[PDB]
Amino acid sequence: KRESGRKVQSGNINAAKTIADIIRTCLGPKSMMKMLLDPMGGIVMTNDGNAILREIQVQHPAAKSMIEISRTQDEEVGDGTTSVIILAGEMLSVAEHFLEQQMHPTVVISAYRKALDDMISTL
Amino acid sequence: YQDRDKPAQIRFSNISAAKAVADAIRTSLGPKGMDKMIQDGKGDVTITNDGATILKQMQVLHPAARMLVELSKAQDIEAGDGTTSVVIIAGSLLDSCTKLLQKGIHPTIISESFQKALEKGIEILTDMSRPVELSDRETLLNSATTSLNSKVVSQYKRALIAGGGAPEIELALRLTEYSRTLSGMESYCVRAFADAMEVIPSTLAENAGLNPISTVTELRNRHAQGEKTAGINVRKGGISNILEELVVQPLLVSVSALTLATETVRSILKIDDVVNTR
Amino acid sequence: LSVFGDRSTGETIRSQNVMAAASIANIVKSSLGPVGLDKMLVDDIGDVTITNDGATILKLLEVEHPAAKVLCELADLQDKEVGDGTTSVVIIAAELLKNADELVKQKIHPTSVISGYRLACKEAVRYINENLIVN
Amino acid sequence: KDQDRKSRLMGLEALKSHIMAAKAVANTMRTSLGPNGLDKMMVDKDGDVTVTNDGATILSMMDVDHQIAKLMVELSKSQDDEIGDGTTGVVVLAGALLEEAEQLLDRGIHPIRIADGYEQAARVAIEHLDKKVVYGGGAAEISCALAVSQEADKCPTLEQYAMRAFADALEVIPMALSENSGMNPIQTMTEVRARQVKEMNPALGIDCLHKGTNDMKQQHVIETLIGKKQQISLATQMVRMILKIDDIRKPGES
Amino acid sequence: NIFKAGADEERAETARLTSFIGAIAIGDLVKSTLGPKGMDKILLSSGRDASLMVTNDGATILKNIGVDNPAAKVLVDMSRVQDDEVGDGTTSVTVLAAELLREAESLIAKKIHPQTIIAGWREATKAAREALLSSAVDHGSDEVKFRQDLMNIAGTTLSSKLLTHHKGSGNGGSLADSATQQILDEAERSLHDALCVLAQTVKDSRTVYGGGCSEMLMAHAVTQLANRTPGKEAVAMESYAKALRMLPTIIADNAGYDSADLVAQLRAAHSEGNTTAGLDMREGTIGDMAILGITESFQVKRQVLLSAAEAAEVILRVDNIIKAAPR
Amino acid sequence: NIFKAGADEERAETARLTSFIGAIAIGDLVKSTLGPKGMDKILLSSGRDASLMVTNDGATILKNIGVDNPAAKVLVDMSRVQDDEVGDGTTSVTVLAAELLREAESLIAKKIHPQTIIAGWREATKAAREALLSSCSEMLMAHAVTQLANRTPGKEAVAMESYAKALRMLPTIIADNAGYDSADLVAQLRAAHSEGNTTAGLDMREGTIGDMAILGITESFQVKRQVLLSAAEAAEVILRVDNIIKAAPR
Ligand SMILES: Nc1ncnc2c1ncn2[C@@H]1O[C@H](COP(=O)(O)OP(=O)(O)O)[C@@H](O)[C@H]1O
Repeated sequence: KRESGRKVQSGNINAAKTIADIIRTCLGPKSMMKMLLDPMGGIVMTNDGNAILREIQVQHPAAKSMIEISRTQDEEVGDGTTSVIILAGEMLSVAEHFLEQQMHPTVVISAYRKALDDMISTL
Repeated sequence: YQDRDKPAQIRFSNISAAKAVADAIRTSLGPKGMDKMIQDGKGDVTITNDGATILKQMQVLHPAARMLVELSKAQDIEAGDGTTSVVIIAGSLLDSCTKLLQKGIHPTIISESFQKALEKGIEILTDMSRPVELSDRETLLNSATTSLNSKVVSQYKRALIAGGGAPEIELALRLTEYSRTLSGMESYCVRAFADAMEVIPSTLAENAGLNPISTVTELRNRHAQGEKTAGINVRKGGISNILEELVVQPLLVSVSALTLATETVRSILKIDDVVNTR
Repeated sequence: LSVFGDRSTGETIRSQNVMAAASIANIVKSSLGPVGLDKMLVDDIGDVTITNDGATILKLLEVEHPAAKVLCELADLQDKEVGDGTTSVVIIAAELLKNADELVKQKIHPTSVISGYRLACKEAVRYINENLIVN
Repeated sequence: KDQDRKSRLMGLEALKSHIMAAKAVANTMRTSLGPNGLDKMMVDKDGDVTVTNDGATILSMMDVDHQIAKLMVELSKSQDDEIGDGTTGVVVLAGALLEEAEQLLDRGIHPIRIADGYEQAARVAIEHLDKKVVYGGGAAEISCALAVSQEADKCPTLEQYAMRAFADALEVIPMALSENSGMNPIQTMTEVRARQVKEMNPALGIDCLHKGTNDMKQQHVIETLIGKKQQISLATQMVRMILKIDDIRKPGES
Repeated sequence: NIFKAGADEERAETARLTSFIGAIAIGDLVKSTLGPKGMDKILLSSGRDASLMVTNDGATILKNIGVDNPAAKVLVDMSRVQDDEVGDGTTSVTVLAAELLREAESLIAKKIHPQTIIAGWREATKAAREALLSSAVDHGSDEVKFRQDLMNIAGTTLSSKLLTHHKGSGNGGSLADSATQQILDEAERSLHDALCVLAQTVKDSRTVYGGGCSEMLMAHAVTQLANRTPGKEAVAMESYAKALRMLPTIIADNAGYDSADLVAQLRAAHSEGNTTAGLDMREGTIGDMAILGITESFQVKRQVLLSAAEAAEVILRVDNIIKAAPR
Repeated sequence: NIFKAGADEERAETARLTSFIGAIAIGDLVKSTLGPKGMDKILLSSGRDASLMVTNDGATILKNIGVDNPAAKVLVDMSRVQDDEVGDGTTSVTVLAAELLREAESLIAKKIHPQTIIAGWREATKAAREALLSSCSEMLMAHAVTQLANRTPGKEAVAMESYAKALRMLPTIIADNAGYDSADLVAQLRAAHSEGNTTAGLDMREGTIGDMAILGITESFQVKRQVLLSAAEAAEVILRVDNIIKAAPR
């Protein structure tokens, strides 16, 4: 029906983290392949991060946002899309400071937005 | 006793269904009556406290309970006021009958006894009323204006009586004295008729935040010492002299209520059983 | 009693309407103020309208409950009359019900509670008007 | 220690449960009231068999394990040394006052307030009585009920409902003699009361032995004034002692 | 494969129960309506709500209720004949017949044959009929007295009706001014019922005292006849008297009075002269029916006695109901 | 915890059933033995197979059989008094008292008080004794009681009939045990005694009605008087009881 409280943020993290764990090994020239069981018993052995998530069914809306943001990347840039989801999943995978330390997301978001201005300058 | 045949189960079946309709409509009595939520089958929901509108939107299926619904319509046609007070009075008389029937009293003796209380009851209310002149358009203006202030719009039997359940206390007080002079089963049957009237002011006191018992218990002493002027004043939140507050109602409302309610109780008491035809 | 529907009475009906209004408030409680957190709105089709504005949430919030719909009708009164403060209204009204419901458990009639809240709003508007600053 | 399986019940559910036990002891003895009372077949632990209607002997053999009922028996142990005759009248009246009190608990009266109401009415009754001495056969109970009913109107407080209940409870003794005699109790109750007002002011009793008529003064059936004074006093004192108990705690065996 | 697929047969053990249980049920259905203090009854057809109504007429209750039992249909048809033909006694016939079968079921339990029961009831009905004939009082002269009797008989027929509050061949406003058609329809029915017995009273000026006087007088003659009779006929005739005594017992029970006291007092009254005592529903005691002004026609009580005995006689003669496969 | 550890108390209707069934059970136990054609009965003790025996004496049946309920002990103890004091009519006392209680149980179901029934039985016992002095005997006493039922107040009339009806069951049981049609013989005696013929009775030898004066059958007056009184007195005790108080076994 609906979700409320700390279950939401920890749930959105596991959804975004799970989508990134699929395509963790789809990075680089020695990328690994993936086996997609079709409903008719068929298989597609693609190794493209965009094609894998396009064919996978997702129930969490957080996963739909991660996938829909990746499609917007492909229209602008046909490369580096797999790096977006992996970094977004790793940045969210640090749930120690998020919930176990009882920090508010505004404290975390202020740090993530401060680092982004520093990451841009360093590059 | 054996009590093989049990036609009394239909009396308790009709009394419970009749008392159920009164217990629901009880809280909506008076200006401070607690509202009620009605939900139509389509999905719409509404809020109201008018007892007449609630009974129509109840979809009553029991025969005995339908008699209280048709009873309330009779009060609207005759008097047009006191629609909710009638159903509350009938529910308490039938609830009081449940105590008398367990004692081994017949419904016919209870029915004939209640008529004697009704006959003496109309004399009690008529004696303590305030006659007025009908040609005097001054009394009719302030009478409807003050009464219309209790209605929704506050800005825009030649007799009168006080409100706040004071007629029910003088009725209940003197009927208990009248029962002491009676003989036979009519004593307990008329006393039970008197105690049933106390449900109205105790309901008004409950809605006004007061204690239901101490309010009617205090007023029964003020009526023994004073007159019917003593009644519950919800505008101020306590007992006050209702004659000074100008909160009155005509005599036909209280008389037609006891008249039509008692006839329904006598009619429901005379039901021995119901037969399903085809 | 036999009827073509269903009925339910008692103090639990007040509690059911209290917990309902309290639920609607929690949907727009964390999104209060300029630092309010965004919230998803999963429509029937599948679209997801993400926003933190309390007024925009209540317009799209669909909870099939009568008590919640009273606060939705209440939102339109505040939006048209002023156009702001709808979020604080639903939150203030929810706490008054959660506190009043506790008084009802202490044998305090709702009529006495309704009378107290009316006088408190009158005096509150007086203390507010006495402590303003003109433009 | 032994908190497991401990008795735990309070509020109206406990008082009504206590009142339920006292009524069983009263209803058991309400039929054995008077000369037309129904006997009670007592079987001893040794296997003996005895039959009698003595109120004192019924309570001594009645080994009720309920604690509230034991207090009803301890009350009667003292009555045998003061009154002697109306041992059933005390228990029957106490059960009547508790039965009428149950109607007041639903109205929202406190047990201690009912206790104060009965103590006030018990003084009105005691004041009115002096006005195998007083006239028995239920004449005193009916006369006291009329005085308590009139004086109840002069009680502007929640004890007014309790004073009225004391009048109706007083009528159970005469109403019980009429039932045990094979007559309509209520019709015989009200007819005697109306005769105490309409026919003549002096008190008149019930003709339980099916003699000529009422007015037990002619039948020479008269009870002691100290008897009736202690009868309704011990009955009220037992009702107050039971109304002022709302917790029976007993540790269970684990 | 004796009786299957709709076709049924009740053996002597069960048909003896089904025959009485069907007839006794119709009696206990409308016995409460007996007397001026009769109890009302609701009638509500299944599947429709507009058929609601309330009444205390024993005839109207039997006309509308459907009956599947054949034993009950005989007792109901025999009652409708009394309503259409005589106009009074529809309830007493149904109650008197059912009370006879109720006692008969206790007799057959004692291994008393139904034919042995019928022999006693035929002799009792003759002695019972002879009692009314001797106690009946005609009025050839004194038209004032005969006119007064018609007024008393009219009140008895109109008792327990809607109107209870207010010279030859017998071929708007409140009720006192003689509101809708339902009031006038029932006004015509009960009034026509009075004209039926009143017209019968002109053709037969004999009258008998009601209120349990006639029923108790006939029951006394049967008990006297039980002294001079063979063995098994005595026990059967004793039940015929008890069935007649149960009529005032029901009139007193419906009114709330102690029926065991009033009815047993009437026995001691009629047993030692005093062939006028009856039930005084006004005060709730025993009084002379002549002084109180209560009386009923002789032909009405005659047909009530005979139609009730003839109805119960048909049920006892039945011992096995046969039901073929319904279409 | 109102009653535990062996002690118990029976309610009104519970003690009512326990009081009448316990007494009525002892009645039907010896009903078959009443009369010269009394049916035999076997008595077999526990743990002693050799104690098997057969008899038809009601006194021998009650002396050896045990009694658990207290109401039954009251009826069995009074039967032993008849066996020791009088020596005859023991079965008549037990059968007559149970028939009185069997009818009293029916009257209590009709909303009739036990004390009102005792008022009728006391009046009925007077008219029955007066009938014996003027004077088979079971029907003469029942005839006087039936006539007394027409000269009594309301509720007492019904109780007198049950007293007469109980006396009429004695020749019914005597005829049933002999195999004859008890309904014809007893109803013929009723029709006889109601109009003269105060000497008729049963003829178990020929199986019909005959004149006891001619046939030479008679019983002592003191025996029948005690059977009437011991039965009504014994039934009065059981009918007067409404609650049974069982104590703890020792
Ligand atoms: N030859 C290589 N050696 C090391 N890293 C590489 C090489 N080729 C690609 N990568 C890394 O793989 C990442 C993904 O590259 P690419 O496949 O072009 O984008 P995407 O995975 O989004 O399609 C880049 O960030 C790049 O750093």
